[PDB]
Amino acid sequence: TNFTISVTTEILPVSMTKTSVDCTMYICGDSTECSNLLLQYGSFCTQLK
Amino acid sequence: TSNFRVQPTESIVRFPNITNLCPFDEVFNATRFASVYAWNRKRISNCVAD
Repeated sequence: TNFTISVTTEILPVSMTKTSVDCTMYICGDSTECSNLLLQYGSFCTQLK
Repeated sequence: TSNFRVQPTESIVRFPNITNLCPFDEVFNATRFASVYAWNRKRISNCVAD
């Protein structure tokens, strides 16, 4: 015989902060030997990027 | 396409003072020295060498 109007909340996530990691900086920076050792691994950095 | 990394233009180094003044002039310049059979053993420690 009677009706009650009530409101409910519902929170859904949408998107997170976009991340871009610096690959050769994070592996080891400021070294020519690092470049010579990372360029012979094929593609383990471009795929991640 | 790449990353922008500015490189340092030069490199500096810092270190503590050369303390305790390691005695090298008393051994290398002495008025009297010992004998070849009775040589005196001198040890320098607890000081950074120059």
